[PDB]
Amino acid sequence: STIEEQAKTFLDKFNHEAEDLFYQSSLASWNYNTNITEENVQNMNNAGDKWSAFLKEQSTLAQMYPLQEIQNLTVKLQLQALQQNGSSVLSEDKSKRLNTILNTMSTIYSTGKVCNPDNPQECLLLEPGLNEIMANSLDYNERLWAWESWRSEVGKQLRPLYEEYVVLKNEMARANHYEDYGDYWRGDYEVNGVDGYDYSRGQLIEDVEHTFEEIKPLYEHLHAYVRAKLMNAYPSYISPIGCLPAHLLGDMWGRFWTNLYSLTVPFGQKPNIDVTDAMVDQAWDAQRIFKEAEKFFVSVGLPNMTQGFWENSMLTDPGNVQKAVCHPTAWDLGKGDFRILMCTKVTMDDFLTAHHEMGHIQYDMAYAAQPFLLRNGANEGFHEAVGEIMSLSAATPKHLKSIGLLSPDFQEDNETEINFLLKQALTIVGTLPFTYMLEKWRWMVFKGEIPKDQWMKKWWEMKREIVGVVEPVPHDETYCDPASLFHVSNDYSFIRYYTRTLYQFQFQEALCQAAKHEGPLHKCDISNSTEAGQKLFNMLRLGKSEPWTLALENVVGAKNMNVRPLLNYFEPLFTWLKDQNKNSFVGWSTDWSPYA
Amino acid sequence: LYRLFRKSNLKPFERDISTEIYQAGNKPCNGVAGFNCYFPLRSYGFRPTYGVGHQPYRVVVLSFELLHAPATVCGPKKSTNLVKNKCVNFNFNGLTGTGV
Ligand SMILES: *[C@@H]1O[C@H](CO)[C@@H](O[C@@H]2O[C@H](CO)[C@@H](O)[C@H](O)[C@H]2NC(C)=O)[C@H](O)[C@H]1NC(C)=O
Ligand SMILES: *[C@@H]1O[C@H](CO)[C@@H](O)[C@H](O)[C@H]1NC(C)=O
Ligand SMILES: *[C@@H]1O[C@H](CO)[C@@H](O)[C@H](O)[C@H]1NC(C)=O
Ligand SMILES: *[C@@H]1O[C@H](CO)[C@@H](O)[C@H](O)[C@H]1NC(C)=O
Ligand SMILES: *[C@@H]1O[C@H](CO)[C@@H](O)[C@H](O)[C@H]1NC(C)=O
Ligand SMILES: *[C@@H]1O[C@H](CO)[C@@H](O)[C@H](O)[C@H]1NC(C)=O
Repeated sequence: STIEEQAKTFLDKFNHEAEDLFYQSSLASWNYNTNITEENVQNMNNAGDKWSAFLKEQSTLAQMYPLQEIQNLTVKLQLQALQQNGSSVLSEDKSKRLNTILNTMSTIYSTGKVCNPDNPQECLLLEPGLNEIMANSLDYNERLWAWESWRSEVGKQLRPLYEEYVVLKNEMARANHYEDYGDYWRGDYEVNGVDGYDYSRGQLIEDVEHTFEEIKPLYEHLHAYVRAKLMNAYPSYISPIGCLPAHLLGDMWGRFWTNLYSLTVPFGQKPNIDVTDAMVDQAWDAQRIFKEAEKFFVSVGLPNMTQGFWENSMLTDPGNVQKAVCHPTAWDLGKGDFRILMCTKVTMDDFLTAHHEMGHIQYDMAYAAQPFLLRNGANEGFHEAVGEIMSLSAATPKHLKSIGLLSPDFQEDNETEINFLLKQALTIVGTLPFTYMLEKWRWMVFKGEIPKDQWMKKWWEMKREIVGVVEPVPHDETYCDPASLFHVSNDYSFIRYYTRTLYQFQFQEALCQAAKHEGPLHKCDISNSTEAGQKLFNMLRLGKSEPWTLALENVVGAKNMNVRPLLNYFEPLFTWLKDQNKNSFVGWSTDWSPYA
Repeated sequence: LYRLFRKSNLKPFERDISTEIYQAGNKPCNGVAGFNCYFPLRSYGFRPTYGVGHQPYRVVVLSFELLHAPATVCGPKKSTNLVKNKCVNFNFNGLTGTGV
């Protein structure tokens, strides 16, 4: 005879009854991905839509309760995880027409069709093969030609859709008590009521800028040193004391800088430690790489994977006579049956990606007691973080010399550790400033400060602030400079990549606190250490019913955004960059252009 | 169809067969349990691909009522071989003894 009784009743129903439908959707998408047939596409034609409809109905029947005076706080956490009505929040016509416009204006970008004016027989596609013609093109001018052709072919029609979307999406969430539609994913894990373990939506933007004062001696030094090694292949187009053109990178805008590594090796006489020669011995397959992974997974302390994983997913080759998908995806099927959407072969990257999904599985099963709607990570960027740090721990030289991958007598080279640090850094810490600067500007624009006619011109001006990506020529309102990324077309949750990177190596540091690894960092396994397994056991079980930073504050020691772990991970790399930056400059003279 | 709604727990040797709507709010539900009202006995929703504790388990748990009544059911108490012409401590059908 109160709000509490019926609230707890219908949510106790909802947990299990909607976990059933989520499991149905997960198995449908699984059957499609594993078996690309004529009717498996229907597996999604009735799964996601029905899940969204059930979410909407449950939210509608749940919001009739005040959901504020109830003594329990987890009930509100799943209730505030239920209040994502989505789509129509202000008006049916405007919201639904914008969503239908998105339905085609996202696939127009995903089409990846390029019709070169020279010859239509050459095209540029959004497939990874483009990295061989943009990220790793042999000719110097071919990269610039590919960039200009790609832009002029895909971005001509992307301006009005993006402009109208950004203009008209604010009020939908503004009537949803969210400051702009960016508040949908900026403050997903924003909870009030209890001090200390709380978050603020406006705190993120203000904390973005001031936390990079100590990042600069690391990221800026890495940018400056590597730049000195770009001169050997780009004559009269480098200016190491200044900036570099946008087509001189492993990414078209500046996300990935690792594709310049082969050109920018510190010492090229010694290669990085590779495990491929190890598979020369007996050719570790997925069913064997997974088993040998348990040497640093059973000894941790946490149990094995699900017993149903080793009986349903394919092991050798999903192809056979059956089309299938084996892309890197973090899957949480639910109902105690969690599996990996990946087949592992002879490849260091395949070896890494093998552990990502199984660490994800371990994370998901570690909090089986969480509510179904709360059966996720701390936020968007914490579920995948600990899931992938186990993948990042596969290529550990102190652990590679244990299972025949490397003989445990070869001494670590002068720069091979530094070589691997620099190679890995350009992908993870060379991408963080992208979200640090451009995403922060994007949130400011979502706040509404930029006018109608400053979207493209101002991008070049503020790219001369932190990231340092410059272009030979600017463009007027006839190209698609700012919003031309795969993840910026549909306001994708970049916090899942932001709090991912800021809170990246703190998990490994917390793993190594009781592992007694003080000399070498950035490579350390938790094998034969029960304390390490049981101290982040709280990390893998916190989920969403617990505060997002309970185990984080209790174990890691950094409740809010932390800068020290990033510098400590690359501490040998940071010291090397700060030491071997002689006869050069560290800062960027942004007021410079080679074309002019 | 395992039951999920009841007013209270179950008493010793108490069986529930009525699918009564679990009223919790003073507002009458009545008829079809719809708005803020729901039916009992939620389904398993089981599928052949689950974990460990997600499958049906048959139970024939014993709760024998060993009161002051005489015991009808007893132990099988099997027999041994039969011995003739030499002394044994026979225990035929209750009556003990010793002889040939
Ligand atoms: C964890 O402890 C185990 C068990 O002592 C060790 O793994 C073995 O160590 C021996 C050396 O004594 C080597 O043959 C291999 O490294 C392991 N062999 C087998 C069959 O597992 C080792 O101390 C630790 N394991 C690691 C570091 O992987
Ligand atoms: C979602 O829809 C319900 C049902 O109309 C409504 O009560 C609620 O205010 C809406 N918004 C949120 C954030 O729940
Ligand atoms: C959850 O609700 C229970 C009552 O059902 C209460 O005892 C408990 O303290 C609540 N937990 C939180 C975190 O509010
Ligand atoms: C891990 O141990 C469990 C014990 O319950 C069992 O499923 C099996 O031995 C292991 N599972 C694996 C290796 O997937
Ligand atoms: C599943 O894949 C098999 C081959 O692996 C083949 O029978 C077909 O593609 C699928 N089976 C169906 C759709 O019944
Ligand atoms: C690494 O090479 C440097 C020269 O660049 C020199 O100090 C020495 O040969 C090596 N240093 C160490 C610490 O091994």
